[PDB]
Amino acid sequence: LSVFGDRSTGETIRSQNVMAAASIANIVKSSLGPVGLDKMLVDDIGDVTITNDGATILKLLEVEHPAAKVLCELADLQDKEVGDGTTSVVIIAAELLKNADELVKQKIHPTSVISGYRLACKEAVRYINENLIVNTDELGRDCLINAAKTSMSSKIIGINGDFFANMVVDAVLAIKYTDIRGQPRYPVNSVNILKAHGRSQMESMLISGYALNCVVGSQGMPKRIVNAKIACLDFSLQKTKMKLGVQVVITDPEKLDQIRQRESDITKERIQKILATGANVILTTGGIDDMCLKYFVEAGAMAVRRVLKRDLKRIAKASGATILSTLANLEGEETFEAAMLGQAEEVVQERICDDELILIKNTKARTSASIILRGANDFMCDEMERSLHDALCVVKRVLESKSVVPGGGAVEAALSIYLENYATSMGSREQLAIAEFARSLLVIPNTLAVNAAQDSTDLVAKLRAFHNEAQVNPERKNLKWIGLDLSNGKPRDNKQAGVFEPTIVKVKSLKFATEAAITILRIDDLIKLHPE
Amino acid sequence: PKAPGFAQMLKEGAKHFSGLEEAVYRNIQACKELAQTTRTAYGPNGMNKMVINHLEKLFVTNDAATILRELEVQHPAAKMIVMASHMQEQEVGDGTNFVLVFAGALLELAEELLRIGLSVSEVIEGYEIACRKAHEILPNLVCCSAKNLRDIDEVSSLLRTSIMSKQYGNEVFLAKLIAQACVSIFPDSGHFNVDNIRVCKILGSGISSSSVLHGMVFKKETEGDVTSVKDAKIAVYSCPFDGMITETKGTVLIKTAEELMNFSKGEENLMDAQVKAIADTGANVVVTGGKVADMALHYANKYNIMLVRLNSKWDLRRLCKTVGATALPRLTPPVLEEMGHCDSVYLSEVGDTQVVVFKHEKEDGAISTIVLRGSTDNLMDDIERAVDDGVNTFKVLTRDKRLVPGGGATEIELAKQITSYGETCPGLEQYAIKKFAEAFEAIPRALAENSGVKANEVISKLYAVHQEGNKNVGLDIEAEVPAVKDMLEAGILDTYLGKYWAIKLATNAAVTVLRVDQIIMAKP
Amino acid sequence: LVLSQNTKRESGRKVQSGNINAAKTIADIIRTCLGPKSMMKMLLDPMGGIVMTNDGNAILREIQVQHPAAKSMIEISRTQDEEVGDGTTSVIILAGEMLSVAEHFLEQQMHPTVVISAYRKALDDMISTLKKISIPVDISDSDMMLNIINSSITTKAISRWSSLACNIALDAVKMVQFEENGRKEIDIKKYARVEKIPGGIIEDSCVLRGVMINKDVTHPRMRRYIKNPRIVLLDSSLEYKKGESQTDIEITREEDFTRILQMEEEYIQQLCEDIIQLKPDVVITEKGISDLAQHYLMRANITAIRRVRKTDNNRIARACGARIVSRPEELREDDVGTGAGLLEIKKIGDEYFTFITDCKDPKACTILLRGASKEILSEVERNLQDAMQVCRNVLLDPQLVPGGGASEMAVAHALTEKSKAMTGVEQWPYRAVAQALEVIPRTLIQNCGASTIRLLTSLRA
Amino acid sequence: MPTPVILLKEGTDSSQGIPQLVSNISACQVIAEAVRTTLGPRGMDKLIVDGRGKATISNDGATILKLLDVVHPAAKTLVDIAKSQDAEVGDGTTSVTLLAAEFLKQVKPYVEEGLHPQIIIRAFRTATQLAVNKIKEIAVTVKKADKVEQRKLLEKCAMTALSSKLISQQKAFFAKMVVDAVMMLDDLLQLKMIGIKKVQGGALEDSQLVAGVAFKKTFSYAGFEMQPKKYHNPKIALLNVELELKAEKDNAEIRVHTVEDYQAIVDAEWNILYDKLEKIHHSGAKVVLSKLPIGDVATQYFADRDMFCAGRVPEEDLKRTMMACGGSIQTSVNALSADVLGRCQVFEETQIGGERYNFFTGCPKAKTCTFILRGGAEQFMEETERSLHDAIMIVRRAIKNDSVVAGGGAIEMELSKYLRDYSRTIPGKQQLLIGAYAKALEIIPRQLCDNAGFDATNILNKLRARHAQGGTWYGVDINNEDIADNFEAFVWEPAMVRINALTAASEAACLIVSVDETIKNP
Repeated sequence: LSVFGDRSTGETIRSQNVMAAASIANIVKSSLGPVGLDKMLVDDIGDVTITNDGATILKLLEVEHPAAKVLCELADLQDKEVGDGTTSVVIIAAELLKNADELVKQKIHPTSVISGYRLACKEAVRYINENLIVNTDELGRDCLINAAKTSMSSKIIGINGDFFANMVVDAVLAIKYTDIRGQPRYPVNSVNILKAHGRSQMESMLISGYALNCVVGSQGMPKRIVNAKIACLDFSLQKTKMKLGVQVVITDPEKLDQIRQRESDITKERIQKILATGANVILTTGGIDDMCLKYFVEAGAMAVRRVLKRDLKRIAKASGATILSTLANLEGEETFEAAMLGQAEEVVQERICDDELILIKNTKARTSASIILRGANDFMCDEMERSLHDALCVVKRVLESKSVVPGGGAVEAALSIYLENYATSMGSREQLAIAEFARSLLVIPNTLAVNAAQDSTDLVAKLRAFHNEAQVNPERKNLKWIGLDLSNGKPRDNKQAGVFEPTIVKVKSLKFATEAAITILRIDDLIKLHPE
Repeated sequence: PKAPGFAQMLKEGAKHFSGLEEAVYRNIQACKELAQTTRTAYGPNGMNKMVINHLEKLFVTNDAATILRELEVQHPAAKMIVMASHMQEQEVGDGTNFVLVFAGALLELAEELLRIGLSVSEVIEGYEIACRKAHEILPNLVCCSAKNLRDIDEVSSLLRTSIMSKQYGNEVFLAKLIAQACVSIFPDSGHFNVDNIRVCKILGSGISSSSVLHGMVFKKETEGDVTSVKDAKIAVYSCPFDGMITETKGTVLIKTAEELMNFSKGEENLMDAQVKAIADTGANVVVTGGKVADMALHYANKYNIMLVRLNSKWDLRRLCKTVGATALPRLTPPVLEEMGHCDSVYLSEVGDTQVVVFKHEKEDGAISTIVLRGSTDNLMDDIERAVDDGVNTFKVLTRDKRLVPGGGATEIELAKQITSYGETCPGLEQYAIKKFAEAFEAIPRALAENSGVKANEVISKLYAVHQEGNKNVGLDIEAEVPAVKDMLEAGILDTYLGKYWAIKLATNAAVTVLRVDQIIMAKP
Repeated sequence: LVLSQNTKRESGRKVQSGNINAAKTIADIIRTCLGPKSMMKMLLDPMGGIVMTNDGNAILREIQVQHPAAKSMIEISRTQDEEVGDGTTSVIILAGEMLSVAEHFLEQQMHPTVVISAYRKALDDMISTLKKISIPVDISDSDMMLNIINSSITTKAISRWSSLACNIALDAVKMVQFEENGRKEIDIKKYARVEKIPGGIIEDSCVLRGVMINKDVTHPRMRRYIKNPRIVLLDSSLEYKKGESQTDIEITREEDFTRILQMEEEYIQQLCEDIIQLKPDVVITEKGISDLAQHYLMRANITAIRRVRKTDNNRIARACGARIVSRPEELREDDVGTGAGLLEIKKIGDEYFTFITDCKDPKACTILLRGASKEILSEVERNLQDAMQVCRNVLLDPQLVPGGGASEMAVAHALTEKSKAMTGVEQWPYRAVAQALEVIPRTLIQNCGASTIRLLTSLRA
Repeated sequence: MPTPVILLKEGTDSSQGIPQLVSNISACQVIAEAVRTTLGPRGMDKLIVDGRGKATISNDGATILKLLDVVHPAAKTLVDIAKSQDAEVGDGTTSVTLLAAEFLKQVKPYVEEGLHPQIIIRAFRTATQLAVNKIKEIAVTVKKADKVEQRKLLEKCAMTALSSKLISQQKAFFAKMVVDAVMMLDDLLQLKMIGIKKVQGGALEDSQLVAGVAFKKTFSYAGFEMQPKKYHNPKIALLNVELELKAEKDNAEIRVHTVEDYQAIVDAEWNILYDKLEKIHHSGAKVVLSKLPIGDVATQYFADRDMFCAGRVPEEDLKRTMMACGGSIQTSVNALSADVLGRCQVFEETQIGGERYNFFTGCPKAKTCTFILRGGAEQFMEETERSLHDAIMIVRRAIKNDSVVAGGGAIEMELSKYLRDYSRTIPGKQQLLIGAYAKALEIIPRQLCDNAGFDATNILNKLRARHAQGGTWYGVDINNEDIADNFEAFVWEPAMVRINALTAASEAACLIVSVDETIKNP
């Protein structure tokens, strides 16, 4: 008996939640797999956004029903953890929820289903770790290209997949980083991505260094420096304030002029101290005043203003320069040291699409990687940068975990039958949940085929037949195989075909899907409240 | 801003269309809209459709003409092709599907040439000459000139094509029943009139149990007894079964006492005499659409007479034809010669529905009826529509002759022959004729799309096997073998006249729509 | 309610057909605008003005849309224009017809991705073929450059002024080369300012070896005509300025107030003799100028101009080779305005202008456009933009291609050969692309008004 | 200012393809849930009130679906199937709808796969034909057997069909009444003969079966209470003609000069009525019924001479009466003779719940009876009437066809086993569809047990295991909450009901799945 809203219980709300989950599934059901077809959103005012990556779609799609919000947040988390599988994980969650409900829709007690699901997830991850493929023996760049171009289909760039994979692997190997003293961690998002409409991705270029989306401050100031004198400076450049409250009171007028004089001479001497070091390149997130600009021109150095903090931090990491929030010393006097300087072979501002952007090539301290995109419109460019970010994510996963999974749905292809066999072991009722888990998880090949528009039942049956054969005659070195394809509409060996996915993708995907199913299935009543 | 100019204010609010822009783009787009609307329609693999009218009445349908009748359309040339197909149906039966597909294909390929800059008038010339050439070459394709008049087997095999087309599940039953209908009806009022077959809908008892009676049926009550005589004597009366009331306002008048007694008594006595005279000729059953006097039915019960009620004019006409006895506007003369003769008449229960049955045996020929049984009345509408289309098919067959090999095979031969004539045409119209020839690939294309197999190589293999004169080989219906089938052995035939007429009407619709360039539209 | 409550959705073949229709319409509304026979299009802007131009990019830029793919095409046009100048007279048309043939394979139930792969192969082969059929050409030889410009402009209104247009573009572009990149100097098209002044005739417009300033002498005395001026660029204001640090003064003795009043005067003077120590002739600033400093400069016989746009300042500096300065005490003779062949201030009619011509080796320049009225002048300057853009593209690449659709037909039969050697399902899309290419010459024909079918067949054969 | 020309009317809704089809499936499921609870020996009924405020409870699903005026098109087909089965065989209309919806439910996941519907419907048709043949094979007759009375099967059939509706605990009673009643219906077999009389009040255990005809009607004239209301061995006269002073007879103007002639005219009119009355009396009958109104004066004369009369009797009950006492309705009083005069064992008219009824019964040769249906609820009147109608029509079908099958879903389980085993033989896509056919078909016991609140999984599993080998007619027993040989438990339903059910559901699935898109017109 609650004001400002009714309540729904039992079958009604269960069916409602399944209905919402199926809706969300069908929202993205058409954007997965090497024949996935991307989505696009007329926002409300024309600023459209083409994208096939599911998490982006979910974030940009307003949602009101609770369970759908749950799925959206799950997709966002998955993106924060893998990069793709938002192609997949939402579908997995929805399908598992659907079949679990179908069991419950009869009578079956939910907690039994939950326990069965938990067992299913644990069994599945164990079987995957018995199904793993190790890349260490395999050629590094080879499998990296494979995983990349595997992710590259279902995207705008899958056609140029070969070139794009080459570029991506080069960048990621160039962004090596020594971690906690025992880990070669590779930072995603460390590589810099800039979009620039114009030429095709054919002409999109990899930068053996770092690239700036900034401009030269003073037109008279030069354009290219073949020398590596690069200094960073957080400390802004203005004729300084008194900066807290310091009122200036005059009882002897004879000194106002000299006061004003040093009001700029302070910045003048700071600049001269900087330049006497011989630094020819300066960057600054803070403001840059014309006073400094003209001094720099007379010195002929390089100056950039209003640069984003992350970019300059990356600059310090690459060139080996030191981020400097100010000028100071262990002693009070403000000095500057050449040791603070970073180096790079040549720094150029260049005109791409009549917009001058600043390039930094071959920092000697630490190799950096940046990528420039070229395309027709801003829509294609930013959707492809989303794609590339996913690419770098998956390659990072591959390097971090020397372990790979055969792509194209071999995962659930094996999993369905293996869990089917394992189900009879339990003997309880929960093997019914196990079997439904398997059958639902069989959705990925179904969606693959339908988006590829051929007889899906026959492909799925052939897949299951091959895997079941792989579960007969345990001499499976010549009887264990793995694979599935779409372009020819018939099975293959993805291991030979190079269709690979990182293990963590499927692992974390199944785990999060199981958690989502547990959360939503335990629902049996919503109670609404009209707002204040 | 906000104020361009008009050099012509002639219109009070209306649509002026001009500049070939409408012909080049908008009209063509409307035709393609219709084409997509019923592309799924035709096909043994074509799946049925439902539509509700503006008055919220269901219409499960596979026929194209019926579905077009239920879409209240506004673009004009859309109406053009619609009513063209409609009249085509009025002429032959199925083909509505065919002609609409033809129209879509021809329009779509013609606009391409128009874009490549061919003269609209020259497009007209090319299309016309191509259609005429196709007409010329068509008779050379007839095979299996089925001639058997009144056998059941040949006609059943033949009507299988249309029934299978508009209903894929139940070919055998419908074939046999409609064949039984056709053979049962001889030439009596002239060459197997379509109207000679009546259809009744009775829900329940699913389709397999539907049957056919060599008589004719009524879903109405009864007034006295329920009897059948192997020599049933029927009397028909358009006039209401009552004392003939003067049309003029005739008020009975009396002057003295005994008038009342004698008048009521005489009314009784002369109704008694009239019905007795009717009984004297042995007529045991009487039918009328007019009002029945209670006195009359009372006396009929006294004399064991059967009564039939509330029939409409068409209904009593049907019954007249069934028993061959002339309806009598005069109540008196139950004349021997024009008096009914039926094998058996009774009342039965089907589907909780009182049913009057005229169960018959007639050598001279009778107008029989088919009984439809099953659950869903909408399925009754669909199935009876299909049956009537099949009856039309059989009628057209009887019109002259000459089955042609269906399954697109005929149309592939048309395409090949027309193209071959095309390169011997030369002149700028060569493109027109070539595109027209190309247009016929739409049918096998449609069969593929409703079949869900990769159309292109199907068409290619069809061409290839048609390069050896195998005019009898056509598109299969099988997922296992998305390749080919030989139509003649499969018996998948259809009528010469239907294809010929569909082609000519599609040509006419196309030549009409292409011709108009600028449009004027008053506000509705 | 489930999804978003008043968000529509549409799916599948309907969406594909709708987008194709939108693209086809986008192409259609411009198909008449291409070719030397071209039409001339004019626009009603939202806020009152009138815009008339052949250039497709501006035409589309003045289009708002509702269907999204149309907006995508709009952006595509604007990008191509930005990068190359013209071709937008053709690009969207080609894209639309490309799509129109493309859709024909959708009802083939041919899934899009394979067609896409076919397109990628098509692009690769087209690029290769065009590179095979180029012609390298000298860049120094002037008249071939003029021929190129005339070719690229004989589609818009300036055609009848071809000689003047080509000379203008060649002169402007040739003299803009910042050689400070070693042998990798880059020209820039934001120092080639365009100024529209009404009156006169096209024939009166000319390249001025310098800059145009729409300002006037501040005081009568400064000479409006000088042979060899010296120019100083003061980025800073030349007057007394707020003490930025919220300073305050508390005077007590009488003389103090008048004394501080004298102090700012003295500061102004200080700046003045600091300037005059360099023997300049011309004073330019983006900021204001004190009338007292104006007095002192007048006493030194020095011309002063106030409050000019920063880009204009940069262009002037690039004109007379001097560098901008923001500190008079830090003024250096290295930034003396040497290299001004003549300083002058004329009257165009009811308005003064500033002429700085005959530089030694001017690297900056602005074009003086003098025509009939601002809208025609805007059309002229758009055409000039396109011309000078393609000229710079040539100075980046000396490779030339035969247009008039000829290259298109070469590509056509090349892809035809590749296709007939390239059996497969993708074959049909490949030759479809080939055939789709053929429409640029087609459109040329209709805009001419000749027998399109027979002419095209004769061409292809 | 031109505009694009539309294809159809503004707002013409369209929705094509897999989403359209799955939407239809979901709608059918929604319709199912409105009826899912209903069937079962422990089953259920619904109450639906119209917009007019008139309440209406029902257990027969078809009635409910009639009340639930469906707007969505696809579900209209299901409701039409409800009407069909209602006109054909009776309860299980509920079951019919559940079969249809569950067939669609099992198919829908495969519809998610892009299967051309025609394959599905072909499999459906084949499966249904095989199922019908199997049922007919395992049909059970009794007239071959020895321990059947020609009614015992009918009695047990009523026993089975009844025990789901509102009178379930009086089945041992109502079965006997209905069987004995329908035994009298021969051989016309049509329902119109035996009327149903919804007398208000009383406990339905007191509801009466009369081997005769009664009236809930009469009408008060002057003497109607005066005449004696017992007639021990009377003769029934049946007049359709009215008895009143040229009230609505032929319209005539009359002209009379002599006053004495005017006197004679009025006298002659009354002599008309007196002549009719004399014909009636001299006929020797004592009871007169009339469709048309009765003159008060004639009532007075019947009272004076101790004849009973009544007027305005509804025509249907009059036909019942004439078929009962064997007399023929008359319109000419003059032609009257003893032959057309019905006779009855005894005539009466006795109060029941304040209402004035009329009785005459005991006619040894009477092929039509009637139900006086006591009951304290007006709603019971309609509900009990519906249940009784189902009982009567089903037992009529049973008499027509001496074919019986076990109840309690055992038929459905047997079909499930048979079809599943057959599925192994046919390889390919057909196998999965047959499997789904069986898995949908098994629903009936599941709903039974759910409305019984059991673990239908244990019941289903034991069912399949025991029913692989141990006997055909094992199925759900509600009270023992587990399997039993319901056939020996006498849960006996005519085969025709299930046969028609399966056929209708099959073609329903065919129809629904054979739809790709929908067009709406304002």
